[PDB]
Amino acid sequence: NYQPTPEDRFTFGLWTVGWEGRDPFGDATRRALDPVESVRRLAELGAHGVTFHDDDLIPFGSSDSEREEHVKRFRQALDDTGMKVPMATTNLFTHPVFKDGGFTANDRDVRRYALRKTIRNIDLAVELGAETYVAWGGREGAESGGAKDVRDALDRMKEAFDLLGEYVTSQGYDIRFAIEPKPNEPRGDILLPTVGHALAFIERLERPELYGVNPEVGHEQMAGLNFPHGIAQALWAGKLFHIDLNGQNGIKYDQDLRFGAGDLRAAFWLVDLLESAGYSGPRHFDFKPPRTEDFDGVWASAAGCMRNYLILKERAAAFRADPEVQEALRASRLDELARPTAADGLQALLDDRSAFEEFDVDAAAARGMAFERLDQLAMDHLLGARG
Amino acid sequence: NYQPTPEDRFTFGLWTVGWEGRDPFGDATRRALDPVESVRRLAELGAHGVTFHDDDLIPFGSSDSEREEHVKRFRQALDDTGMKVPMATTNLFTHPVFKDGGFTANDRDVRRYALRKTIRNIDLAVELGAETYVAWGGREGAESGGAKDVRDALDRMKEAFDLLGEYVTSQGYDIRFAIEPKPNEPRGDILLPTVGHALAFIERLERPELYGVNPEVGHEQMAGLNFPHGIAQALWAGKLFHIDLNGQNGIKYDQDLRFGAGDLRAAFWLVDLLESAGYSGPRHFDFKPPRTEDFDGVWASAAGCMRNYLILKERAAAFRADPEVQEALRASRLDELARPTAADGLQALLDDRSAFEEFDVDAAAARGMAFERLDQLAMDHLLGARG
Amino acid sequence: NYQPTPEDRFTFGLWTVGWEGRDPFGDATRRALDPVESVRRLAELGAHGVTFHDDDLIPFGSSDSEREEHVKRFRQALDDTGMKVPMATTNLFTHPVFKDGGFTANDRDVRRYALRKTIRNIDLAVELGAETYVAWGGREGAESGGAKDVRDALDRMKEAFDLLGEYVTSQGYDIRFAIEPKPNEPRGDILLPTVGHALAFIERLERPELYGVNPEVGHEQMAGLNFPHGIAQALWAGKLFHIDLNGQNGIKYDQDLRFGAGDLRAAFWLVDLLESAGYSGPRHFDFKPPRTEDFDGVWASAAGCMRNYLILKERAAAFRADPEVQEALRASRLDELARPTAADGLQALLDDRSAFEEFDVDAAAARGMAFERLDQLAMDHLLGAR
Amino acid sequence: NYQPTPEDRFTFGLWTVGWEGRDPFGDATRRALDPVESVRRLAELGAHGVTFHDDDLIPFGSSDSEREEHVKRFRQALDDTGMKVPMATTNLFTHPVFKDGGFTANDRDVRRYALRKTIRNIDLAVELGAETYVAWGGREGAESGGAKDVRDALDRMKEAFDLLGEYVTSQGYDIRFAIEPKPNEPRGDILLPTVGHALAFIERLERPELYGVNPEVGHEQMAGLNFPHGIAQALWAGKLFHIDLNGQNGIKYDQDLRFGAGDLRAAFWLVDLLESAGYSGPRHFDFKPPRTEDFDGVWASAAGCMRNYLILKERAAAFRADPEVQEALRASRLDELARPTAADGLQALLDDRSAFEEFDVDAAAARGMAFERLDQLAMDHLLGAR
Ligand SMILES: C[C@H](O)C[C@](C)(O)CO
Ligand SMILES: C[C@H](O)C[C@](C)(O)CO
Ligand SMILES: C[C@H](O)C[C@](C)(O)CO
Ligand SMILES: C[C@H](O)C[C@](C)(O)CO
Ligand SMILES: [Mg+2]
Ligand SMILES: [Mg+2]
Ligand SMILES: [Mg+2]
Ligand SMILES: [Mg+2]
Ligand SMILES: [Mn+2]
Ligand SMILES: [Mn+2]
Ligand SMILES: [Mn+2]
Ligand SMILES: [Mn+2]
Repeated sequence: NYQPTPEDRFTFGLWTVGWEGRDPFGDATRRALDPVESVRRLAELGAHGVTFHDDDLIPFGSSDSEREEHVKRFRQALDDTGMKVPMATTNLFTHPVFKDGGFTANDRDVRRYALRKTIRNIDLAVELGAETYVAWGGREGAESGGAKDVRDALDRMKEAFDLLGEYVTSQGYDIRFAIEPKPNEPRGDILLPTVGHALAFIERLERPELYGVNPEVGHEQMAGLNFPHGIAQALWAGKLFHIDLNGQNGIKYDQDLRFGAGDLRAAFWLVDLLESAGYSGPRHFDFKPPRTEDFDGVWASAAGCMRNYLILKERAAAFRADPEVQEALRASRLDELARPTAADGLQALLDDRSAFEEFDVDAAAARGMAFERLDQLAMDHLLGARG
Repeated sequence: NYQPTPEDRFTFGLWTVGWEGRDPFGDATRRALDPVESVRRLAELGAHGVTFHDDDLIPFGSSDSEREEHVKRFRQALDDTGMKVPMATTNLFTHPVFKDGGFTANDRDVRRYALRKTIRNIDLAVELGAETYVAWGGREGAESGGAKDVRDALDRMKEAFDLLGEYVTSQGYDIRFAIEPKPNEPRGDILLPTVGHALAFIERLERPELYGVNPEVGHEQMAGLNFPHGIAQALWAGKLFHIDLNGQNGIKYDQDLRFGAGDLRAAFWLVDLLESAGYSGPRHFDFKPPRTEDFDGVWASAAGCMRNYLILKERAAAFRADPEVQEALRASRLDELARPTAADGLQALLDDRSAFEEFDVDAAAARGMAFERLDQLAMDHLLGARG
Repeated sequence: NYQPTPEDRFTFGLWTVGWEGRDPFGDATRRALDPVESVRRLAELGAHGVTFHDDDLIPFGSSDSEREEHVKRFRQALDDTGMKVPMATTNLFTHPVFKDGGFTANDRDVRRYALRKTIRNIDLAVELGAETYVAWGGREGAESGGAKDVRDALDRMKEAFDLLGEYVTSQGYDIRFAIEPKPNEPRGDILLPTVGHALAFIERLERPELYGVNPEVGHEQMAGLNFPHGIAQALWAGKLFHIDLNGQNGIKYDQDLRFGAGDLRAAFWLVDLLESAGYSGPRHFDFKPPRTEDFDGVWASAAGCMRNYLILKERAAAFRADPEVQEALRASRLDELARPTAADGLQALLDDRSAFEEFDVDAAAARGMAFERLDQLAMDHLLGAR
Repeated sequence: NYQPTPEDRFTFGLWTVGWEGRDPFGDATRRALDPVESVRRLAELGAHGVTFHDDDLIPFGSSDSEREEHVKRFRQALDDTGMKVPMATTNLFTHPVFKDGGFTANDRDVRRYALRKTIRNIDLAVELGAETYVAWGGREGAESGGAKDVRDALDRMKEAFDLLGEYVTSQGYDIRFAIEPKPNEPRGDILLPTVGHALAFIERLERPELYGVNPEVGHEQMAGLNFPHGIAQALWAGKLFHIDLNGQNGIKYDQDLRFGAGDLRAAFWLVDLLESAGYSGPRHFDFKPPRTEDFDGVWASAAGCMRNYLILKERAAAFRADPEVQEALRASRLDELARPTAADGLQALLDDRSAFEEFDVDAAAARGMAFERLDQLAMDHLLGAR
């Protein structure tokens, strides 16, 4: 079964199911979708809401009159279907003015325009009920070493995020920001390329509590990193404000496959961690239905995102509730991992002969970890051989 | 010429030139070196000092009597040659007791022993004059998802670093810690896999000012990331306490080539940034002379590390001092990148019609960045076609 | 129940369950195993046989008398258990003499010794019944550009494989060779780094029919490549002589995880292709039980390799037999892919206005491929969610 | 001064300096260039010639009258400047009809159209004097495992290349084909992903001598492979028909940086190998001036490609001519690598006690290779630091 409903909090970008299929080497294979169509179709499939870039909802350069009608129609569709808009973002990467960045463009006039375009869309985002405002600095970075002084560009990035935090708190809005890391593409190398670099950058903003991360499965996998481990560090920091779900087959161009495709075992341990941690934000998909597909295949792929989340939710829950797994976690000492190392304190540790002078290093080294039996019980659960 | 002298602050790990050549698939190809030999040979080549793991200087399991003689001989060599010991570290990865980690081992008795082994070596490090104490958590991580709860392991890592900061401040030592990230190898995935993840982890320690990073060229390149950009963010954070220099050819096993080998253009922009920022710490090489070499080739490779740093220092300096490069940096707007975006403040930006309502996005987009001519002047300087 | 039996032809290298857990950053975590114990324990788990490098079965530098004892004990355990030895290989990578290669070492004396050590073990391999003799040139390659002139090295490599073909045919043996590609590690770059470059090199040997490939999951994945695609080109060339199963998580050091770990979807498409094509060789695991494990963990990981192959075999067979999948395969034109483009010939195609002058490119471009529905049926089958 | 002249045989694709800067995340940043302007500007920089896909020179869907005008203007600019057209290719990847491939599309009608569109441009390529016709199967492959049965697809791919060989021989043309490998992008996995798998596939064509490879720096590097090693195996097979020069920084999207950017040491070892082996084909750049640039930046990046090749040519020739390097090459036994292992034959090697029974493995293992000194001489030559 695995039938989604709005309570599962699945959301999708308008640009996701609306991707026309223009790639590096090829023209569009589908016509543009009206956002009304996307909202209604996604609600029929069991989604909870949608998200948008400014330019997905209001064509760039629209008159105020055109802007009003575009927003009216979108809000009309949301109201007719019950869909929500939990997150919004700004396109600071499609227009050629952003070819060397928005907030870190070397041209100061471009950096000022990037912030004005962002602030205008924050007002709309709050009007539509969004709780999170994402920034993906896809054009911040370089192809060559002389072109961007990174410490200057970090100073300009912090300037822009601190001005946006001044604007949201000056207006009394509750919305918070989430930076979405990516390590490369479309620039040779992008600034804040991973969850760890964005977590560290936030600690240098004037009010760090206003900013978190929106990690994307494929973008951490573009650097060969373990996405569940990155999401564990973002949870430990208290900064998982939103998350973007898709698939990726290793280290290559950003594929944005539907969720569950790409690294299926990493998607299992991701859903295991989100549900064990009680993550209560949107389960947001940032995926591209491949350009081989027509519109029926667009909707099939969006459906598959949700389906695979629900299947993996079932299996991770069954693994953690299985008493033989809980016995194997004890044999692997996962319960000792969760106990403090030295709640007795420093002096007690220094005085504890069991910790050094009388520690039998050979007996401790002979103890197996029993990790392989634990992981085969995990595999059995993912494949439904256990329940 | 490019002849190093002690004032260039080049240092080497005892384990570097002392690597016997045992790899995943092969036996040692060289005999072990006595540390005395390594100190004297490196001083003949122009080094400033050496660094050590506890177990490189004192064989594991040594009696106190053996320990005293090993340290006496080492200090004797340092005193005879003028070499210094700026950094030390603990081996928490070779002995089988550390097969599931030191500070984050699931066995709590192992975590306590890891801290006792570390503290004993901090005392020796300070006796020998070290200013930085590095921790490379090579065994912290996992090969499978059930084996390590990452938020529990981060809690145990923070516990251990905060106990070590209690010990150093309780003893009145000036030494500071530097975490050396690596994304994988020998574990499937290692915790704090990049400079950004370690920078973010330090902000959650009780006294973040006691801890920085020791980034290694090849380990950021193992994740496909831009090492100069990572070092720029560590400088911007005020956390470049030490740095490890080597070469790596892309995304593969840790090669530890001599510095300048692997990605030569990244080593040029690395030395450009270290010298432009005024980095005043050790230029430390963590490299393995390939196992094809005999001892003559060990010393040739160590010499090459220093030589290549000095050549690239020359070329980066010449690039930045060349007036045609300085004119090209202006044509590329590197000087506008260094000016605040909106020192006038938020309200002035919102009221500035030149930033949105009257911004000519098409004229700004038509302006070329002139990056390719700048980067070809950089290439000409690296290859000595310009001066 | 997914219980393996010898009929499933699962085999293991002595070096896999016998890995003592020494890595470049750490000492052994397990004692060495007697090959007789490995043979008995693997037979109890359902395996079909074992494979070996010469130096796994006979310690390097053994006397002839010691050699005969080691072999006699091993053959007695094979006989007692019914286990077979389908494949053998030479260790041309542990001993420091091979630090710059065996067959491509720059020292000519070392190239000659590498061939002598291999021919000695081919004799033993045939005495133990092996059908395939693998070569893994893990020390063939370089860390630096001037160290190895690759055209010269490939001449040397072809000379070595041609001599070995001369030896096996001179002796009347039926054994055939299989080259196992790896892109890097332990050398910076290894020669013949993928199944493609090994297949291309075999076509330049004097008798290409004596040589195939032994592709390993993890090694193609270390170059980011699609392992099922490379095994499809090996099968298409008629060169899949043997296969080496394990798991790897992307582009990094060679992990040698148990089969089914690492890229689980690629493991499912590999088993689908092996059973659809009727591959009849050994299903050989080249894996390392992680060094975190004790001996009970070693046998659990070995059991896991076989269990995972049998689960994935069930799931791929259910996918291909499901009528709704067969309908989706037609909807995606997988049956048109299998029809010749132009059996009518060149002139007929040139004269066919339907292929150019009157071809409606827009109508054909509007046709969806329906690959996502197909793939979600495959995911539902893999996860038992139909 | 490193000033290129037409004698250096540097060529550029019309699509390289003419790239308008549209990427998957962004709109064009430059206007389209008239191919006549490109030919005149490249000749002013010292280039030898240009190359083209059919749809670069003639807009897709042009009338015969428009086609003849586009070609006539182009030929007049070639004539005025002295520029040549050594190579041409077909675009079987932009138009949405090719979304699942050209020669391996699951739709048979699309496979037939792909061959018609290619044969039409082979005619034009020969009229413009091309010697090599490249195929880049950038849409041949898949995102998912059930979408493409790779054995079937390779049968289709062989059928297409055999028909094209039939056409060129039927017409008496001297033009030869070169397959350009790429591992991924725009498809999840592309068939024939490296020089190895393209060389292996050509051996299964009906007349392998008509086909070689056109390896591209960046594409092998997208699989982490050593580009000079792959070009050495292409030369060893006698199949380096053409080469495509650019730069790439590791395993990521295809960057197509100017030549000399990306992996500069591998660029030096590539130029060393091309000039040592006497490669005599075009030195063709397949690069994109980054979209940050205006038209002056486009011509600076094109000039840079040629400048970098000429600097690296100087440096590699100085390395190989330096007596101290030649001495270091001997110290590392590069001259023994070039001597046959066993010209004496199999029986002589079996009877040679120096190769086994009396070989002193420890003495030989103690011999350093001296590769680091060698490599530091190469670095000092590359950087002009001797
Ligand atoms: C929100 C962000 O802009 C969405 C993109 C474009 O898909 C980047 O992942
Ligand atoms: C200091 C650290 O332990 C040194 C290693 C082992 O080379 C890791 O890079
Ligand atoms: C047969 C080959 O030697 C086995 C290894 C050592 O595992 C490499 O794959
Ligand atoms: C000839 C080939 O089509 C050129 C491309 C498009 O740049 C791919 O490398
Ligand atoms: Mg995203
Ligand atoms: Mg290091
Ligand atoms: Mg193997
Ligand atoms: Mg190309
Ligand atoms: Mn993405
Ligand atoms: Mn390293
Ligand atoms: Mn392997
Ligand atoms: Mn390319």
